[PDB]
Amino acid sequence: AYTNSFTRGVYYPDKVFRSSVLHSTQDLFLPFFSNVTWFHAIHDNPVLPFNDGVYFASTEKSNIIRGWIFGTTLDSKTQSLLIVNNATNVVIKVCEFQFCNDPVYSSANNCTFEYVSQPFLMDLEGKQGNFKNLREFVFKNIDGYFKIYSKHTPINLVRDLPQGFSALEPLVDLPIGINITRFQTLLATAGAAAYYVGYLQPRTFLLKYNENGTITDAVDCALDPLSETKCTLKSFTVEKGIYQTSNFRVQPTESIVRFPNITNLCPFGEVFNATRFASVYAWNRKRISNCVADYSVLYNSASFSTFKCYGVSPTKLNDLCFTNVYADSFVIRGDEVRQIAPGQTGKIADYNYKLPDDFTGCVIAWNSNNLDSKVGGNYNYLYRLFRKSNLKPFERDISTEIYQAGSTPCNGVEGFNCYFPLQSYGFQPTNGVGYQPYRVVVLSFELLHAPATVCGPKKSTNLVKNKCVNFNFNGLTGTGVLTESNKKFLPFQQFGRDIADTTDAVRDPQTLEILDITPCSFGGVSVITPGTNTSNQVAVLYQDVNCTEVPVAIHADQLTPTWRVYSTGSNVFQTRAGCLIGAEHVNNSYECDIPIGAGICASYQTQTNSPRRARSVASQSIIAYTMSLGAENSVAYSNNSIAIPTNFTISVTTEILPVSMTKTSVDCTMYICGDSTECSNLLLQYGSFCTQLNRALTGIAVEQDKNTQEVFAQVKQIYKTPPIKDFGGFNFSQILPDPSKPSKRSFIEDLLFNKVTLADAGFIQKFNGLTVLPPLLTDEMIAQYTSALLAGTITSGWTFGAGAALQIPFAMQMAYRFNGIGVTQNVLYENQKLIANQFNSAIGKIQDSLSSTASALGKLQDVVNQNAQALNTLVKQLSSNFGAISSVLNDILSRLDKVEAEVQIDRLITGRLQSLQTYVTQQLIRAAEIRASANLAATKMSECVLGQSKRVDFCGKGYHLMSFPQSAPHGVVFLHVTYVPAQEKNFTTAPAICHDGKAHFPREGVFVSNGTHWFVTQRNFYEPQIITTDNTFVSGNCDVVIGIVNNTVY
Amino acid sequence: EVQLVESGGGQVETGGSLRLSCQASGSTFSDYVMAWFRQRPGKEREFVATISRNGGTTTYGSSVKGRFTISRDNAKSTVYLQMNSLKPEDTAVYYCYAVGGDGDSWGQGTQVTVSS
Repeated sequence: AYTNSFTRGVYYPDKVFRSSVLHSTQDLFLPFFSNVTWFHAIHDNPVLPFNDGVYFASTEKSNIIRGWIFGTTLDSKTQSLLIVNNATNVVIKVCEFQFCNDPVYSSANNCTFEYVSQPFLMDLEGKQGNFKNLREFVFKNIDGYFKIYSKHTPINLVRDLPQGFSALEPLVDLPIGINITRFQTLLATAGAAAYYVGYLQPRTFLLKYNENGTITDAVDCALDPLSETKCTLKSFTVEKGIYQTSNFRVQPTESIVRFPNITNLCPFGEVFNATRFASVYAWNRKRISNCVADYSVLYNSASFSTFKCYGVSPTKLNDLCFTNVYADSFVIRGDEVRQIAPGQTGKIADYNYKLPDDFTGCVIAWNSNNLDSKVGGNYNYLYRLFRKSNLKPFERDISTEIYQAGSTPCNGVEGFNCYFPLQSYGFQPTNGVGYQPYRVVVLSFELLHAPATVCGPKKSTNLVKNKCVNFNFNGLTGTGVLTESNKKFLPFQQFGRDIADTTDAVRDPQTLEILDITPCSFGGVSVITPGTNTSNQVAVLYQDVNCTEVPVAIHADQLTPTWRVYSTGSNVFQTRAGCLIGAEHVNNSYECDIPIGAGICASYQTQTNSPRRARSVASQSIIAYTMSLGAENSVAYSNNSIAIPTNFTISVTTEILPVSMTKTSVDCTMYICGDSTECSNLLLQYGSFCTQLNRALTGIAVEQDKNTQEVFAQVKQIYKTPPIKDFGGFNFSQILPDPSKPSKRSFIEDLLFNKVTLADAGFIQKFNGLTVLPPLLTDEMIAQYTSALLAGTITSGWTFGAGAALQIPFAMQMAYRFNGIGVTQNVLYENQKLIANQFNSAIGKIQDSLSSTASALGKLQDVVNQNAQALNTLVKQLSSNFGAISSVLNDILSRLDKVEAEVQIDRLITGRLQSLQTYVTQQLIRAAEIRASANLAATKMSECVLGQSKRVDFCGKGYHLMSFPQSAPHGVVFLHVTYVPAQEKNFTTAPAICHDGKAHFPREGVFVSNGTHWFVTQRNFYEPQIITTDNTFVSGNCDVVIGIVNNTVY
Repeated sequence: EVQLVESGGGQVETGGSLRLSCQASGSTFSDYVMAWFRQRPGKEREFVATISRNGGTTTYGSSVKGRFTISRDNAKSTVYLQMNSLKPEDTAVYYCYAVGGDGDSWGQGTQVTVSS
């Protein structure tokens, strides 16, 4: 049977007791969800190929398992390997034993290695605990380093390979140098224990960790796709998210409905088929109009007895648009075919037509003693041997050179007088090699001039129309499609680009020859994973694919058999962004979630159709419907009816904004030179960039100092919270700092500075050139500033950003905040206890979230991670050789002598220089946007907290009443009050009432009606009072408007 | 329309003379160099004579050369080869060979017979 290696394939490529930070490694890694071959019974275990990687894991009830034997032939013929367990000590033998079909010491031979260590462990992990044991092994050969891993992983589900995780660290090794291909299992069998076999791959893990130096995370690349969030996405505990995976991307889609069906013509045939060509002397010279041959059909034709090409391989057929082609036709001698080469040596090669010392695309020849040679012998051609003007290349000397000097004894007139260069050539159809007339031309090309768009006269989006071979062996290394094109033409031949080097194809007068580039098959990979945590079901998106075309590298299937990797699913769908191999496309249209594209999302509930349905969509698949924000909540036409609120609701959020880097300067020289005479002198010689960069870095340093200061010096002088915390019935209980607890952060803030993932990319971390100068305001100084913040916010008024803090209550502070938002302070003087209950209870439950909601603060953590990646990609770029023999400095200083050392170190520096300048420019972009963030943080604090701004969707949604600041390591949290009326109940009104012939309108109120009477109330609070002349005004007379009615005023 | 139609050739008894004409009917004749060629039955073809482009130089054969007489006429655009001084060694079909433009130029091939 075939069982996935769900979490099997992850291990330690080398010595790393890492902790909780993100790093990648590139070695021979077993694919995830890799199907494993079972061998439980004979029905013992057939021999298998090594495949440059194999996996094993034992699931035994009791101690049975013996060792194995490794080698090419597993026989005395070839150097082999042995693995034996003595239950006392393990040994490894590289020995050559006679191959026994069934095992253990058949014949000891050539035992070059010996080793003793503790035996590889076994049972009572299988029996004593009443569970059993899963003993994973990792077998690898890289540079002969026999990479042996193991541990125990007890499980109780022996049905198949279950979930659950364990690390993998090395055991022993040998410096073999063996070429390992095949292997056997030894044990001293219809029903033997169950195990696995998983074939590995040379891949690139990223490794994340716990705090105890143990593995926790890695992913797959072009297999599992579930646990292929990538081969690098840093976590088993991924969330529901679209994760681009690998560069074997896609094949095409459908398109809009225009269609070519137009072919044109042009008489090129004479250029090669004019059965009466010119003599080799008078090499005929034609260039022709828009008409070509499918030089693939010229390549694969046996009509040409000589298909010789100087410069272009004949397998580069489609993208050939060549600017100028000069056709030069001429007869040949039977033995001159080899002599056809640019810059050759001989009589004719430079004395009848010379191709110069440069490439000549293709020169095409074939014997034609049938169409030319006659029974009397074709009799009409010549050859000029060595008695002429030496023939500069591309010269048709049609001159009759009777003499060269007319007097010299060499040729002249003395001695030889009747000599003449025009020596004629003859032959016969049946003569043999040496004088066989091959039909020979010259095809010389030009370059560097072809701006156009009509190297595409083309159309017909398709799936594909022809066999798998050579659709488009261009878009170099090639792939594509072929079909027919549709346009008219003009005298140019052979060249154009669609736009600016988008070379497409060479058009037909007869053939098919289409690209508009027929695909490089396309770009897109968008594997869906909902997370290993709450799911184990997978699907894959293929952006911009015809789903009938088996998207990835059409039915590549050169990999392990996997329903997703081996694309054959009928559970598919076609979006705008291509096929959805693991889909169950539905039209339910819930809220959007993990997105696919153009309006396709996922993540339904666990009982959509079946009990087997899970929280992840459509167990064993993934359903991706059409996106919607939901449905309508239409609002209607009120002429004067007032759906007036009598109650209201509030909620509280989290607002998260970084306010600095992890303050970092970079001594540019020390970063680069590392206090080295070589680089110190070398950079003193080289430019002044580093000085400017260090200036910029000091600027950003004092910048985050200024950001911290501005976010935490909005008030000139500090205000401690009140001693007794009994604010007009409004409990807070969580945001005031600790009165005497260590670090004096708020209870919320204690829980934050601790709940922040105290690794926080682990970044307690200066290595080289680095530094972390700590900020101006110490963490406790930020805390004290938050104290000032709450002191002003709930203790002084609208005014602690307005200078000195006052000594004023919050009962009446909230009274004046009601008073100044447009609804009188009747609200709390009625309901101070009730609004206090709502407000403080909500604020309390919000901290329950901020305690449970890890990663909901993903922006400060995100920026910590971006600086982490900044320094990390920085150091890995420091680990970029960039033109030397290695990325190290000192070795290649000493490995090579003075000139080589200095030039290689020059390259090393210049490259790492450029990398640092790119880092600092990206860091300055980040620093400008995070300056914007710091100004925005100070601005939220100021506007929303220090007073109360009118800003909308800046601190909450809508009714802005006040606001609250918080703190963090390098960012800040924020929460601010959001007020919303509710309970709409309809009530009639009117812009005017007729009474005593005058028009009556209110000052602050509206003429509300309850069905038969009319009152004046406010428009977020329905308070019934009689309409009189003390709270209203009367003026003029009833104007022209809809709604004049009775019920006069008092 | 530059297709060379050869003419003038025909039966000639030994000791006579013949005028030879050849036309690229509807296109140029003048500055194409003329070079006739004799092909003997049972033997190999042999160089006879030719002309220059300018017309001023009637560059005849290597041996005794005054036998053959050549000229160009613009007014009718064909050769005027006044053959003379026969030997029985000229019974052959000849080639117009207007080497200008396309060198080995032909398309009919006119035959002159040097009869007895």
